[PDB]
Amino acid sequence: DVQPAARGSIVDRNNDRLAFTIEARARQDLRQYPGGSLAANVVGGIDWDGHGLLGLEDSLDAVLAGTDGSVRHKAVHGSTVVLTLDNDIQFYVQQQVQQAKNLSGAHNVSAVVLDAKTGEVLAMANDNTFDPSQDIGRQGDKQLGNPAVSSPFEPGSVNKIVAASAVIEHGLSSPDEVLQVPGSIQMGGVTVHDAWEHGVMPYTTTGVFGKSSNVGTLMLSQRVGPERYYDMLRKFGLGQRTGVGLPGESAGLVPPIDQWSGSTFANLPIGQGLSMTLLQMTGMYQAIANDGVRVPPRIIKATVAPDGSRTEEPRPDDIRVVSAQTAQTVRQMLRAVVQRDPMGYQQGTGPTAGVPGYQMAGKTGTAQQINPGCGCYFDDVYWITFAGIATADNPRYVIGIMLDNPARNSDGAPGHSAAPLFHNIAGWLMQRENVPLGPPLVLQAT
Ligand SMILES: [Co+2]
Ligand SMILES: [Co+2]
Ligand code: NA
Repeated sequence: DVQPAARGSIVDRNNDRLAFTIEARARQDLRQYPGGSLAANVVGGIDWDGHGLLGLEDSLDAVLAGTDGSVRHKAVHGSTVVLTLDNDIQFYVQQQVQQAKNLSGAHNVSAVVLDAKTGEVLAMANDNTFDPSQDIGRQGDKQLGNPAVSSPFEPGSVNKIVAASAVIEHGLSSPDEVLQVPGSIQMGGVTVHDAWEHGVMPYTTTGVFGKSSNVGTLMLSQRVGPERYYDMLRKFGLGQRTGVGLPGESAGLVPPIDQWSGSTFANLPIGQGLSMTLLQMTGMYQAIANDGVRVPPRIIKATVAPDGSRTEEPRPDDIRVVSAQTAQTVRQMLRAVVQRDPMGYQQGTGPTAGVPGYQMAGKTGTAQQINPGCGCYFDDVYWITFAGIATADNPRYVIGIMLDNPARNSDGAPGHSAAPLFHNIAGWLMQRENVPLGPPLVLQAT
């Protein structure tokens, strides 16, 4: 005689159930997904035999399924898995991601919300998420996986956090240094232009990152040098799996410095020639949010044994990327990206991401995609990103967004920006916790 182990549940950080089993009959255990598609990218689905088919149902199947007993060997019932997700935040973010996808016309949209201090994954969502309460064979038109961890992209100008962090950390510039930024330069044998044409502009270091000057980024990166720049790429976790605890995580791709060509250093600081996942991208800004200490993100908070005893997941080791002073200085600078100016001069690239009364800080991203037919960049196909911190003066949440080639803003207005989706999510996070509420920053001197 077999005594079957009962499958454990999957719950969010507050024990709100995402997946649980009810007993029924044809002896038939039926998996329940009360939220339908809610976080199904993470949770996954069940197979005909009641074991996991994909997602965490599959990757944690041994934990969740337990071991059948016999009569004597006692049945070891499945343990319950406690995720770091907050279902309230997941539900709002997942809805907003879907409508940002409909409104922008992007091929796909994804977003990640991390706790600023611990790096725990509070929300991880993509558009078009499948429904694990329905048979997977009817859902070829749905997203069955978890692109936020599986599908890397070239960061483009969201990668400029690395250059900014390195020039401040090594004492090579300051936010208010007045620079002289030509409209193009030749570097490493190639020519780099700014996304707008201009003669020599007196951007401050703040303005180089606030206006996203490719040329200004590269001039500053020349002060850093290849070795210190590459070292900082690695400290930020790029090119390495985070170990978040989800199946199918990609490591991204960073060319090691001993394989660089003459043009590599002219490309990497502006986010071309390397790739990262949305989670890695968001993890970078968490380092700066956490006063320079990167905590690799985790989605498994704890497991609860059948006797009800809870064991917390072990916290990952810290990585000191920059000093606390550097991190605080970088957060303040990135406030310029969301700064509005009717006269244009002191406006960053993402003013719609700002939330009045809060010190929102972040960075817009644009990156050309690669044309499969030529092995060369598309002229007009982009990954659009936004990464930000709520808030600069008191980091609580880190939010990362990617839009795959939108035709409009995330809210449907003309343009291509992901900044309004950050506005919606960050502002909602502030209001729902009743977070309580200087002079304008100088991006462009005389
Ligand atoms: Co356009
Ligand atoms: Co608003
Ligand atoms: Na990477």
